[PDB]
Amino acid sequence: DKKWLGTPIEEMRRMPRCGIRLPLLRPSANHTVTIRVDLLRAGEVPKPFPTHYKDLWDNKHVKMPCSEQNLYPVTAGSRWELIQTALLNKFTRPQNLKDAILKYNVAYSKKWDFTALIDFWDKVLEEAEAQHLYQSILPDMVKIALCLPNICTQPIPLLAAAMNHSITMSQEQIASLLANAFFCTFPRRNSSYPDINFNRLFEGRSSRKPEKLKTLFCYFRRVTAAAPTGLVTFTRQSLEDFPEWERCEKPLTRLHVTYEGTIEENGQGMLQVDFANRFVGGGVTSAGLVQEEIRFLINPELIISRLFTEVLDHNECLIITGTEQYSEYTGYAETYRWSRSHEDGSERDDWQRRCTEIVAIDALHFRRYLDQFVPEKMRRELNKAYCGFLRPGVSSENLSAVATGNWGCGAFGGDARLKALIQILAAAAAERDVVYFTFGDSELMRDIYSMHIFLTERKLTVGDVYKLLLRYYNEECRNCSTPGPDIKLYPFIYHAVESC
Ligand SMILES: Cn1c(=O)c2[nH]c(SCCN3CCOCC3)nc2n(C)c1=O
Repeated sequence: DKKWLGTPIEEMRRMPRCGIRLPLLRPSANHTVTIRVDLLRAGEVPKPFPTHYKDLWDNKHVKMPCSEQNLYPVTAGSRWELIQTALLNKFTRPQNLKDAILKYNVAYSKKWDFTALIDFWDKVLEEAEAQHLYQSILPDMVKIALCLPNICTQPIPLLAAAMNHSITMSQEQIASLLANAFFCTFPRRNSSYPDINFNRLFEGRSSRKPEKLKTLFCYFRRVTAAAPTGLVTFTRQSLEDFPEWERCEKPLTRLHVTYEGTIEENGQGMLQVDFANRFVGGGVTSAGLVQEEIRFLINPELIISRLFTEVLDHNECLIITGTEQYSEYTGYAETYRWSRSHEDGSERDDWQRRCTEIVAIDALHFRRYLDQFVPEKMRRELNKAYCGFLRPGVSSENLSAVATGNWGCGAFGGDARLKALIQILAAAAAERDVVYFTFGDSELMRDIYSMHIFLTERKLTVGDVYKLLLRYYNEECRNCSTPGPDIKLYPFIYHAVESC
């Protein structure tokens, strides 16, 4: 019967109700703001700041395709002029789009296959859909792409490793950048940054990529029919000092656990976990189509983090506030399908950001299952999750619940019961409640609930629980000679505590 256990999801903190009154939006040394704050108003397209395009071409900023320093061999010609000449042509067949994109990517004319784009256009779309694509949608995408210098007038700093820095930009500015990415215009991007140009979406024989392209075109149709009016903030967070887990005397926090529902639909206004790759967005611009890549497709503004976010080190995360949902879907991986357009009904905060906060935290990939019970590996996951959850200088009553699930399970080989306890401990340390979605696994729901209430009723601290994890390693894992231990973790914990 029972679809959820624990604290009712209704009793969990959410944005905007729980939120602090935001300080005045303004640029600072650690906050790049690319719009006119004095003109930011509800329901109005933000005005770029500055008024005129300013260029930086260096190792600390995005290399813009419209830079006068973006050159091609002829003597040197302007590659931005070449990109205009190429893209300002009628498309009537997918070959025409391939040929356009290759005019300014000539070194890749042999290497970039467009099979998936061709299949999408010719073999997946209805003839009327394809018509609307080349008559309306692609020309509008070209125009927003070519408007980049008037839209993205302010250099965009890279969120490099170890930087604690935020970029607040307009949804409109993202749209212009993403249209550039579609047309593969970002220079020098073809090794510690994710791919941004969309060339791999077009290549190879694929059933996933046509569905990816349906999802992205749904977005591009929307933001070219009418400019979106809000802002999005991208924050890299890198922590210097981590808890002494074994000494942590904080209590556990509340838990809601359910096998029905999704982070994105049922965790509205909560801190939504992206089960991330350390290259944020994972295989979104290529073949990947599981939880991170789906989120990045239905909220495509997340993709632009790939333009400027260096690969995450162990102590870092990326926090994205304000992305809008444009699509709905069913399935995942081989069964993923674009369903329909989604009208996002989220309220906006006082910076006109959708009240949607997503954190990219990358779990480790465990080729050997027992490796993840090694203390250094448990601490690594605790500290990553803690970095993703913690908000320095916010009171606990202003913190939404964490909406998450089986982080690093699936391809990464994580143990769901261990990872649930790790996230429960990290959340407790960050003074946040947990909303946990087991994604149809009703046994796992009961198991996590049963363990959580056992530890709470016995008033064990974060430290008490961590020590029991160390016991489990030392007694059942360390000198274990088979692929799996003799005794499972939760049974071990119950016996260890009930024995006291
Ligand atoms: C809680 N949760 C998920 O676990 C999830 N997984 C997927 S894709 C398939 C892979 N997963 C299967 C469950 O283990 C995580 C790996 N999409 C998801 N969404 C939207 C979600 O809300």
